[PDB]
Amino acid sequence: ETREREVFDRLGMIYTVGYSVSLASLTVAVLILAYFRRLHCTRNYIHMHLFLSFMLRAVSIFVKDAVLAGCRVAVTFFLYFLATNYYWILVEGLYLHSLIFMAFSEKKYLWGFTVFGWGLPAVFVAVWVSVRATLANTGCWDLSSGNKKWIIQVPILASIVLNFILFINIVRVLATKLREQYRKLLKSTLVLMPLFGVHYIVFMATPYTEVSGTLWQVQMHYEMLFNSFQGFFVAIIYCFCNGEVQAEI
Amino acid sequence: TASIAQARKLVEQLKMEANIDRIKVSKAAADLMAYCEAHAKEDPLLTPVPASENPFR
Amino acid sequence: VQLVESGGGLVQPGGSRKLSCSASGFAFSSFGMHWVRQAPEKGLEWVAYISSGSGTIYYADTVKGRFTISRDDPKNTLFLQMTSLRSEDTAMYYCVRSIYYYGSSPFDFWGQGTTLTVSAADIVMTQATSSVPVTPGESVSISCRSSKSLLHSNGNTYLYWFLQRPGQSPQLLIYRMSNLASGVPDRFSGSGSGTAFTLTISRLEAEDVGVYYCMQHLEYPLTFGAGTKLEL
Amino acid sequence: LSAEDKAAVERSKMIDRNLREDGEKARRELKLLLLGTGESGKSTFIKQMRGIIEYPFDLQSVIFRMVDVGGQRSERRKWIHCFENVTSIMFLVALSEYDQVLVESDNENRMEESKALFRTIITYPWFQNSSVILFLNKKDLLEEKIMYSHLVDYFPEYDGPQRDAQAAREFILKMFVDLNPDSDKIIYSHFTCATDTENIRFVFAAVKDTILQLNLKEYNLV
Amino acid sequence: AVAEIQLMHQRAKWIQDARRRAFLHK
Amino acid sequence: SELDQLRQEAEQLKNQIRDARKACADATLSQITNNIDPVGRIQMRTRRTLRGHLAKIYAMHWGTDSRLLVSASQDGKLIIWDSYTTNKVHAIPLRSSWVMTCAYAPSGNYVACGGLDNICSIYNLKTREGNVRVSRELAGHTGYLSCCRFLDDNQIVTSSGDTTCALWDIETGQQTTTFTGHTGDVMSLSLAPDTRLFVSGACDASAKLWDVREGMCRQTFTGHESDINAICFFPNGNAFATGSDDATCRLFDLRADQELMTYSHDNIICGITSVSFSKSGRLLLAGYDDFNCNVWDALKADRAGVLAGHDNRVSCLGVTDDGMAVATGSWDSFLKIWN
Repeated sequence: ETREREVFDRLGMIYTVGYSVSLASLTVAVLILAYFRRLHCTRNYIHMHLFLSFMLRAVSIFVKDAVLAGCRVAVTFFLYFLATNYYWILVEGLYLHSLIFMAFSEKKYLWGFTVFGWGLPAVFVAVWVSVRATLANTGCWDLSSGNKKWIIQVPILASIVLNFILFINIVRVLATKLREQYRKLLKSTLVLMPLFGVHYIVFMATPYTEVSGTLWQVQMHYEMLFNSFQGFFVAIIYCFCNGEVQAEI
Repeated sequence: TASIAQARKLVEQLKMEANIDRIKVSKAAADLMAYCEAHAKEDPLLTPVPASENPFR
Repeated sequence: VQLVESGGGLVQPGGSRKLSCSASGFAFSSFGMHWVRQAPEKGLEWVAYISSGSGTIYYADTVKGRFTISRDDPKNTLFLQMTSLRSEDTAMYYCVRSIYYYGSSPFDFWGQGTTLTVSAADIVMTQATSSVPVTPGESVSISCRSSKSLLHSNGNTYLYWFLQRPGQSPQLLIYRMSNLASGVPDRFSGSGSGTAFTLTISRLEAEDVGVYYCMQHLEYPLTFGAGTKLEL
Repeated sequence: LSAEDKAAVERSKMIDRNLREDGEKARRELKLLLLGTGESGKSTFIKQMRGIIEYPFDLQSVIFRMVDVGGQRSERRKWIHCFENVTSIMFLVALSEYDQVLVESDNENRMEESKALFRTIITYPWFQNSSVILFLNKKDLLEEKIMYSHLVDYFPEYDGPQRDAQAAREFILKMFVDLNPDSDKIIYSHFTCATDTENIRFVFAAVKDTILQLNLKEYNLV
Repeated sequence: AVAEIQLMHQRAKWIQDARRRAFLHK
Repeated sequence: SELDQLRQEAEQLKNQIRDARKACADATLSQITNNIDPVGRIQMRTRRTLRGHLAKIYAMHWGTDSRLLVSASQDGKLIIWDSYTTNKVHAIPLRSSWVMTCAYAPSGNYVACGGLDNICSIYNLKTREGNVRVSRELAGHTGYLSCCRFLDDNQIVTSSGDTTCALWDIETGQQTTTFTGHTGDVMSLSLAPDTRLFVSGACDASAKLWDVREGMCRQTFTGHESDINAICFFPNGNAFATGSDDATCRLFDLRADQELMTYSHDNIICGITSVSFSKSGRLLLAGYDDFNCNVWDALKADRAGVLAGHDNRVSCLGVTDDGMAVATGSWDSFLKIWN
């Protein structure tokens, strides 16, 4: 009941403005990718799907914020959308460790990962039943931390982990190939990290931290600013400055 | 032998193209004008047809 | 091009049977197949149809559900497993092929047919005339009437004229009431409005003796007609 | 939509499905143009696998099914638009042109004509991002001729160590790769002879390198 | 753990404590 | 001295022909068509998009019924579209997926294809088996194919890259007539609306008239500076328009044996890939390589409109028999039917 209320209000402020920017920044990308048939491929289709995932997550988080039963639909929808974006990040990682490294299968992956990116998290959200209505279903299942909500954080924590391993492997393979100047490697790392989802590779595990702690403060203000702004860090480097869309825009 | 045969064929073709009477440019332009203005009403490109009679609507 | 169908003898009131139609001479996959029956001393009646890829299947109202038709593309054979057989279904069952594209000729081939005897809001086309005596070498006109207009918005009027010579499989004379199918002499010609139709045979011969059947192909109920008998 | 129109639509959709099935079964395949004269009798790849003369191969089980496309005997400016999407270009040069004679009465050179053709192909607007695999054939013949026949006929700087039988190869490589002035084209090269077996493995390796490089270029990693 | 999940969870916990721990309203 | 003796005579004949052509030109097309109202901004919209192809579209031909159009692509498929419904009546497979020509027979029973294999294949459409199969593969050319046009259901006029054009008899498969006289690769041919004369244009910057009845050239038309990549025919049969690679189309009159008007613009730097007229002859639909389908007025030698909309270059044009529509195929695996 301290100024931590102001902390929460500010934490809302940043993530509201972040998602407000991200929604338009990704809508423009989706429109330019869809209307322009020239800039079409499997890679651009996966980009469009991921942009839609970001947009849906932003819309869902805004709706949940506006909300605070019928609230139960909103909470589970927000969880499913957040999972679907965090999983489309891994879907993009899996394309690249297949596009260039290792692995055609054009029907596969473009269609094969569709099931993976939207369907696989949803499966866990549906598995979040016979428990939500079993224990502590007093209201809209507002997630009062009843220790029955790890089925939604384990698949996501796995999605982050696989992205980190994929990022490490790809940069290790590319740096050696690049070196057979060094600014090109740094540019590639800084232009691949936002889409590969390494920006939340750090701060990835804790049982839970009290609000008064400084570790909680830094973790929340990092993963509610970098994630909420991770629409301007992907759209601006994969819709406007990539090499192909800019020339044919 | 082989090379001069092409020369003879070219000479024959040039002679054939020479032995012909040519009409004036004015007559050709007048005839093209007459045909071009005598079929304007039947061309669904120069004069667009109503959408009822357009089969690509 | 031959479609011989067999697999039917005599069935008890109440039994069941399956009819086989072995096809050889064309590509089965691109060709849809119909089923048409004709009771003795009666007219043609539609049964079912199966399209390319087994996408769309239709059945007649009078035999709805009790019949099933399946396509076997690899073996080039058509099936019709009759269920709950009655004594009123005794007829001669034909295999009719059909392909549908722009300028196509649906119902351009009919098989020999198979016999099956069982012991004891559609567009119903009207054929008032039953028999007509016509001399060999003179013109004759055959007309049939339709309850509903047969002119779709696509501009194509749908009406098929058929000929069944005595003891022979039916043949396609005119499709879409204005186009003459292959293998037919130029004498045949169809014309009329969207409700009333005619067929102006020019020089009738011994090969023009039979029953003329007019057909509607706009709804799926592809109702045929009673027919007109032609005599010398 | 009457019955005929609906059936026509069904037929059109089936045609579209078959077209898609052929298209997805044709992208897997990779095209490889084959120009050059003098040492173009490459029947080894066809034997190992099994106007325009297509000679399909089969490498790496069923993963790679390449298609070769030979040349023609007409104007080479209207038949070239077709081969714009080739994933590779194979240029075959005969190393026995160190002491070369022209077919016509000029009797000037044969490698120089091959070099001019190479420059025209590399700098062609259509092949601006297509790798040029180079197969310098006639290895043993050159190894014999650079002793017996002649020594550095052109000799601008060619073959200082003429008898070394390796400086000549290095200079030929340098001359043939100097016509490639851009970093978007990799001029792979490999000497080979009749008594050789690693002639399609190099093609497979070059094709893999080209595919990954194109994937990187289409992406933003490199 | 996912931060936004944590943020909503702690928002709910604070709301609950505002009626379970802040009983000195009267 | 045979070469020296003959070359002087050839030069004398060429100079005499040039002098006669100069003297037989009282005025130009502009001097008589400058008193007519401008055509106006003829702008057409994409009524339909026949989008079913994969690789580049290299040629297209309409039918006599103004309904069915065939499309030839290097993917290896000859799709017989239905223009009024964007359907696919047929998907003709190809032995060699290198096709630059497609001809649709006047009766609608045959489709021709040809390309780098020096073989023109006549495909039968109306067969009792319900499938489209080859009927006669016509061979004898030593070079690539450039344009095939059907005279009737039995004869096909074919221009190839072996400096020759040919009349074929499909039933026997023999080249009934062979045409010689081109000093270069023949690139496109057009048939007069009487099946008696046909004109061709090779890379030698020349357009030549031929009489299929006999087999000899009738006139030679020159004036272009680069390759002729397309050729058409006026509906009245006394003029023909030449598409070039120097960005200038031309209107070579037949009886006058000269050029009446050149449709050149300073902005255009690409070439003309296909040229097709309209029913009335007012519009010269030319397909340029700069992703455009410029509409040239055919009497005032002036601009009339632009039909942009194609990602890649336009490689085939077609105006229907009744002149209702203009179809355009480009290297983006797309077909658009304007109106």
